[PDB]
Order: sequence, then C-alpha cells, then structure tokens
Amino acid sequence: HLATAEWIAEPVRQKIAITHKNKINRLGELILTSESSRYQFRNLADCLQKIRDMITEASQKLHRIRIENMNRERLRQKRI
Amino acid sequence: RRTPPLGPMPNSDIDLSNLERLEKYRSFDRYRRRAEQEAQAPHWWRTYREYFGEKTDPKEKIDIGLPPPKVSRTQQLLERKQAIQELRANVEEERAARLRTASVPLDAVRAEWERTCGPYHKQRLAEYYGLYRDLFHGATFVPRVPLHVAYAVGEDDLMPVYCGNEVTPTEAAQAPEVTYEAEEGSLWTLLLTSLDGHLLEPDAEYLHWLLTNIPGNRVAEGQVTCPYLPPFPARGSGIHRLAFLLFKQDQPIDFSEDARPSPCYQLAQRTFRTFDFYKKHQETMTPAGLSFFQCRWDDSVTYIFHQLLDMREPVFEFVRPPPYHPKQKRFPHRQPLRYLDRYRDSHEPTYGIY
Amino acid sequence: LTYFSARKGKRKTVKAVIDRFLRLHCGLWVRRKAGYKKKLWKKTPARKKRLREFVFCNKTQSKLLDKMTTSFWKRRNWYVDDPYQKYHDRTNLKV
Amino acid sequence: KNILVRMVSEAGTGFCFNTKRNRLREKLTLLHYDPVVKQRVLFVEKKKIRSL
Amino acid sequence: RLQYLIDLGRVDPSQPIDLTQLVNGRGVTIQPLKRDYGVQLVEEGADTF
Amino acid sequence: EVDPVENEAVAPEFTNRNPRNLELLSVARKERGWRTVFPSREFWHRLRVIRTQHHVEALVEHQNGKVVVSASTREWAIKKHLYSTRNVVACESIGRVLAQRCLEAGINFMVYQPTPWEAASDSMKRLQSAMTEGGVVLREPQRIYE
Amino acid sequence: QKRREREQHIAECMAKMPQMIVNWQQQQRENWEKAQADKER
Amino acid sequence: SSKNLGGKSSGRRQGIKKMEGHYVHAGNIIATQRHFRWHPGAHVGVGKNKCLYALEEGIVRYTKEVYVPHPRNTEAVDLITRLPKGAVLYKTFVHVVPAKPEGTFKLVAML
RNA sequence: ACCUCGGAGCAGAACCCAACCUCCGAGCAGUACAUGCUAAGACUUCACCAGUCAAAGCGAACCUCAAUUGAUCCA
Ligand SMILES: [Mg+2]
Ligand SMILES: [Mg+2]
Ligand SMILES: [Mg+2]
Ligand SMILES: [Mg+2]
Repeated sequence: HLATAEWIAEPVRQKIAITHKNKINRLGELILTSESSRYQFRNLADCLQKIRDMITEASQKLHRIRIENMNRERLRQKRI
Repeated sequence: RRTPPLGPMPNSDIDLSNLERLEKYRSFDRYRRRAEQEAQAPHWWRTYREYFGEKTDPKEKIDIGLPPPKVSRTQQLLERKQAIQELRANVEEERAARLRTASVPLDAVRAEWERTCGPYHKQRLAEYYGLYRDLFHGATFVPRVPLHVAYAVGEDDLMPVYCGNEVTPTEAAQAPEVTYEAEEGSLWTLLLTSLDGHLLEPDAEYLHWLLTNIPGNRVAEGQVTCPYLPPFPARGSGIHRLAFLLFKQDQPIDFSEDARPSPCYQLAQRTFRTFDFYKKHQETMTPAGLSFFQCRWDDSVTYIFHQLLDMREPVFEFVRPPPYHPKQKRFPHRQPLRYLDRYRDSHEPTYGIY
Repeated sequence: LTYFSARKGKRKTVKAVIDRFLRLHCGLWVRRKAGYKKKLWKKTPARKKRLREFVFCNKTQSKLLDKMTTSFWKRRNWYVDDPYQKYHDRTNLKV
Repeated sequence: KNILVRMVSEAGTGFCFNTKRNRLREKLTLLHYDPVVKQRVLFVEKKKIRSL
Repeated sequence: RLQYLIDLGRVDPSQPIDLTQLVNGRGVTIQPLKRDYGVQLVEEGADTF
Repeated sequence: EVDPVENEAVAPEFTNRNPRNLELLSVARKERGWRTVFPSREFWHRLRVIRTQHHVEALVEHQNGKVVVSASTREWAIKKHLYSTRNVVACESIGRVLAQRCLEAGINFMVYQPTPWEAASDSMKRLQSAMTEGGVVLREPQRIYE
Repeated sequence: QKRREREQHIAECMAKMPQMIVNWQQQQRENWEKAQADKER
Repeated sequence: SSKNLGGKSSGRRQGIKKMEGHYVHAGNIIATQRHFRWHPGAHVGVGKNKCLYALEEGIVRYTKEVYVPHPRNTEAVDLITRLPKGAVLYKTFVHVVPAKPEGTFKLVAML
C-alpha cells in the first residue's frame, strides 16, 4: 500500500503516486513484477531494485503525441 | 506452344503502319495520366487491385437519407457568374493576384462549404472511417443537417466534434452543447454511440446517449432515455470511434424497449446495436446528421472505470507473433553460435545432473 | 593418422585439427572462415563481417575431425569462464 | 597509378584505416567516423603500404 | 545435488563439509590429473535449498 | 467465494475495428516495395494535386485508394473568392482550405510525392508552406516494427 | 596509470578537435575555390 | 588452332525460387535475375544484384501492371516521352500478400 | 596450342548441360570516407572451400561496374 508506507517520506510518496499511477491498483497498492530470471531470488532482487530506483528517482511516439496535441489546441482555439 | 489472349491487348488499337504520323506523349505527366486511367481500367489478367483491393459487393449501397434539396441551376449559374465578373471588375483583385498577395476568407468558405458540398464530403469520410459498414451494415446516407457540437471545457473554452478529431474524455466528461438549424414542429432524436470499446462483444457497441423526441433547436427539453456516460477506451486498446447520430422524426415515437434506467452504469444494459434500432424504428425516422470523433485512454477514463462503473480497469497491450525460426538441424553447416542462441530458451547457465 | 603408435600402441591426434578447430561437447565443430585476414581493402564490409563470423561444419566434416582426434578432446571441460559453455549443449533439438 | 595508404585518427585513439589514392596527389586528410570516441574526427595519411 | 545428498544421508550436515566429505559421499568426482582445481558451488535450485 | 461483477466479463482479446487504429498507433503496415516505379506506395495517406487547365484539385487519399478529403477550385466556395482558379494564389487558397479540412478530419500526417518540376514550381511551394502553417505535417512518422 | 594517460591524451585531442574540424573544412572550401578558378581558366 | 578462348563459366542458377501461391517468410529470396525480368511490387524488396526478396510473410502473387518510371530515370523517361500516344507500358510484378495481422490486443492486467 | 574469371549461341520456355565448338571480353577504373556496428530470413555455380542478397535494431544522414581475382603455413 503506497499511501500507508511510512518508510517512504511524504513528498517522494505523492511523487511516486503521480509518476507510477500506471502501476497502482484500485485498492491503493503499488504492484511490481519481475520475470527476467528462472530464480525467484533474482526476481525478488530485481523487484527490490525497482523499488529502490523508484524511491531515489523521486528523491532526485512522443513526437506524434505532441503534434496531435498541438493540432488539438489548433482546433481548441475558439472562444465564446 | 501459344495461347491466344482472352481479351484485347493493351497497345493493340494503336496503328503501327508508320510511327512518325501519330501524336506523341512529350510529357511524363501525360503518360502518367494515361497510365493511371489504364490502371483503373478493369483488365482480364491478374491485378494488384484484384489481390489487394477491397472486394465489396456490387449491391449499390442503399440511400436511407433525406431527399436532396432542389436548386434552380439556371439562376444559380447566373448569380455565380455575376459574382465572377464583379470580382474580375474590381481592379485591385488583378493587382493582388499578379503581385501574389491575395487571400481568401476561410470562415465564409467553410460556412458555405457546409451549405453546398460539405454533406457529400462528410458522407465520404464516414465511409472511409467505416460507420456505414459497422454502424449501418453497408447502407449509406448523405448527412443533410449540420450537427454542430462542442464540449464546454474551462469557462470560455469549447472542444468540438466535427467529423473525426481526437477528443480526450477529460474534455468529454460532461454533456456537449449541440446546435443544428431547424424549423418549428419537426421532431428529432440524437444518439451517441461508441463503436469500438465493447470489452466483451466483438460485434456490439456501447450506447452513451439516447436523447429522444426533440422539439427543435432546443436540446435541453427532450426525453433523457439514457444519461450521458463519458467515453471509456481501455488503456493500450488503441483509438476508438464515437458517433453522434441525428434523426429527423415526423411523428412521436414511444421509446420504452430502449429506455435505459435512472443512472444506468451497467455495460450489459448499455449494450446497443444501431442496426437493430433502425430496423425496429425504420418507418419512423430518417438520419440527417452525423458527427463522429476519436478518443484515447486518460486519467479521466481511469476515474470513470474505478469510481463510476465500479470496475477494475482492464489493461491491454499490443503484442506481436513470435519470429519464424525454422526447424533446428543437428549440423547447422554454415550457421553461427547465434543460430544456437536463436534456439536457446534461457539465458542463464544450466548444469544438468551436476 | 597413426592408428597404432610405435611406443604405446594407441591412436594419435592430428594437431593441425587441434589448433584449427574447436569441438563443442554436443558433437559440433566450430571454425573460422578462410581468408578472413586477407585483402580487406578488396573486401566489402558485408563480406568482411561474413568472414569474421564463427561457423560450424558438415556432418561429414565433423565425423572426419572426430576420427582425426582422440577421445581426450571429446570430454566435458568445466572451464572457469569459457565463452562456449552455453554452446556446449543443444536445446529444443528434435531428431 | 594508385596506392593503398594507412590513415590514423587525430583523436589519439590509435584507430586507423586503409584507403586508396592517386600517387600524384598530396597527403590525404579526411573526416572519418572514429568508433573509439563514437564520432567523426579527422584522419590524415601517415603511411603507404603498397602500390595499386 | 547438495540437498539430495543431505536428504539421502550421504553427507552429514552436523559436521563441516569439505572436499573429503563430498568425495566420500560420492556427490562429486574429482580428477586432479585432468586439471580440476576443486568444486564450484553453482546456483541451480537455490529456491528449494 | 467472492461474487464476480457481471460487468467485469472482459474478453481476453480486444477487437478494435477502427481502420485508423493501427495507423495512429504506428504499428500498421506500410506497403513497402515498388522501388522500380513511381510513385512510392509506402505511406498511409497521400496528398495528390491535379493541376488541370481550368482548376486546381487537391486530394487526401489512403493507400487503398479511397479519397479521404478533397478540396477543389471547382467548388463555388473557393470560386467566389478567387480571381482565377489557376494561380499560385489558387494553390495557396486550396492549401489553406485543405489544411483546415485535414485538421478537422484528424489527418495530421501525410506523404506528398511531387515530380521535380512540381516541387520546383512556385504553386507547390506555396501549397506546402500553406499546409505547414495550417498545421499538417507532410512527413509521416516511421512504422514501429519492434 | 596507463589507462589514465591514454584517456588524458584522448581528452586533450578531443578538446583541440573542433578547431581542426572548422579549419580543415575552410581549407577544403579553399581547395574547391582554387579548383573552380582553375576550371574557369 | 581454335583461337576461341574463355566461355567456360558455369550456369548462374538464377531464376524463380518461389512460384505463384507459395508460402513465403520475411527475407526469403523470391527470384534472382541478371536483368529486371520481374519487377518488385507490394511487400517485395530488391537487393543491389537486382534480387527479389519477401519483405513480409505471406503468399507470392505474380501480376501484370502498368509501368511508370521515376522522373529522374533518364533512359526510361526518354523511352516514355518517345512512346506514342495511347500506349501504356506493362511489366510483370511480384507481390507478397501478407497472411497474418501485425499483432493482437490482449488482456494483461486487471488494475 | 591451351590451363583462372565473365557475357552470348549450342542449351528457343524452371534449373543444369560438353567438344583442341562458334564469337566477345576480364587480371581495372571512378566516386565516397558511417565504404560504421549489428542482426531475422534466405540464395549458392551441382561436394567442400569460397561467394551473394537482406528486414528490423544501435549510431549517422535528412556506391557505379560483368569478370576486374589467390587458401593454408610463414614473413
Ligand atoms: Mg558459356
Ligand atoms: Mg561448364
Ligand atoms: Mg550449394
Ligand atoms: Mg535497416
């Protein structure tokens, strides 16, 4: 559960919420996966490294979407 | 051994007697036009059009539209011409055209384009997007009523639905403002339907709005037979189509078998088929307006799935078929250690019985 | 080759085969392309890469090299950091 | 008529490559891709290997 | 292999385990004349040890 | 057992029937090949300009051949503002009209394939400038093969 | 020490590099100018 | 005597490698040719020895199409502009009709 | 007299096909300096050796030619 994770500081916690809301379930817990090995030891190590990298990042196609959004603004331009 | 041709040869009607008399393509453009016409010609041999083009049935797709408006061609061409020579009599028009500094009013151009030729272009684009194939099973109609729809966002801002732009469901959360020019005493029905977006049925679609029995231009006084649900395209499911359908109704029609309840937040109850709707109600209304748009997943769509629809949000992703990799030989004669890597499963070392 | 040595009465090994070819334990032989260090100013880059590849051999060539080498070279070697450790075995090979 | 010549990098990486040039021309100076520094740097002619 | 030997009782876990105990339990075969330098503990089956 | 919601019945394979779906996801096929002929048919949408002796026609068409959007000086809505339908003013006007219609239709990326004399002509340069300042990009993005 | 001397020599050459880029480019342009003068002759 | 020398070169083994209706994979060479006998069509690429390979996986189809060269190809454009009016040049083209879709959308999570 | 490589006929239409058979050539030249790296799938001169094409990807940019050639060891 991301919000009730007291080992994570507050500002980094809402930063992780707004950054990895793609990985937040409806009950409010972060879910992280690893499949890169046939050893569950190494899979768990990868999951913990994902948690650690995610926390330290909080502590610290795109062209297509940009052009489509600019054209959407060009259609948006009309005032009342 | 020879076989005679099954039809006329291509360069057969050209006379080969003396080649110096015949007129000639001196231009690649002229040859390109002639070759494109010959490519569009049917032909009796095998053709890229035969193997790749869409084989639609020659059913001469039926018109279920309104009859076209009648115009007097003689006075129409008279007024068009007199506009032409008054503009050609204005002296500064020549100066602007020759100095290449002239311009054109796009708002007036677009308004009377909607007046004159906009319905046929809108019908063509609807056929390209495939609503007449999906929503109406092949049948076509020319949309003869301009269905201007915009979405109230911000406090001064409008997100429109003309004929297929991208509108995010953040902008499509609330009910859009609709106007279409009309006269008193004529009834209407407006419909919003999401064609792509049915999470279970690959054939059916979703009804998002079924406003019925509209007195006129006023769209706030009709029967709300289904509340507006904002579009919810699933994440990674691609770009979905939503259609506004406007129907001219002559008589009042009871809508009791198609009356969605007080707030209806069930996808099974919101399942719809416009084909069955128009089949049941065919002798009652005739479609006259059509305005569609496209939508993608958003944080709004997450909100609509989670709190409104009481749903766990489905996640889809686009995955490719696995590569070919032919049957593995015992002696890969001139292949590499990369061939062995191709047929390997796991990248980690194995030790067998040890 | 020497099928029976004059000193031990044993089959001998061809050291040309030893210093030219590498035998994986699965039964395959790995070699280099002939002329991979010759006339690279003449050779085109795709051809140069094709010559820089490591390639396998025929069934016939592999059988010849197995006959020319002794059974010491066919053993399983558990080297410390062998780059061909993952190539020493066949995976998903049907018939 | 021609000669095969070795041109080394000016990045000091020790990278070098062989091209051909007419014998009656001067020492070559080219802009070639150096993979050690991952960019295009000057190479100039240091040696002649053989006659072409 | 180590867990199999321990469970079959060929290797005593209550005593320190070295090359003598592994060879006496016949879990490994060591050929020092064939340039073997000992036993490397590899990671196969770390999930069930 | 927890009673499953009847709304939670989702198919394990989504079926998106939008003809623009994979094209806008940039995972759709472009018809590669035809390297020995002209024009190249590796595109999704194409701008084609027909300069007849009276009129200037401009089409946005898919690779299959259906016309997506059209804009002509043949129409009154353009005739009543042009002095003549054969100018670079005519081409600039039809470019501004067609750029607006393409923004309206959602066609943001296209491939324009002119001949050398077309591209060197002032009409097509004013056409491309009008399209670019209207808002459409005359270069399609690359297909995502992997 | 050997790696550090190597990378220092590379870093020095690369610090000096862009000026050699631009002066060799203008030298090549001057070669083209003398070539067009000679074929103008 | 017999002052004729050379001419001992073997056959090139060129020609069609994949006929009509044959299932083809991506990268399989369809035809090898010294001159442009068969032209590339849809989803068929050409390699610099004029070889034809399948750019996609599907069914090989041989069709006959009109020939419009590139306006920079000088010899071809001269032949076209020297062709009399009413005549359209034809060539034989090779296509690969792709068999599978590019991919599928399938369920991966229930967030 | 010839010995290696390529093109045309013999060998008319998938492939292949000989003669101290009939003709013509080759043992380079020019451009470039990403002519960088890498990697699915294939072709193959009837073996092998050798040779040929190439999707995607990284990084950049925004080759012509028909043959035009020589293995290992060793230096
Ligand atoms: Mg011959
Ligand atoms: Mg022969
Ligand atoms: Mg072969
Ligand atoms: Mg590539």
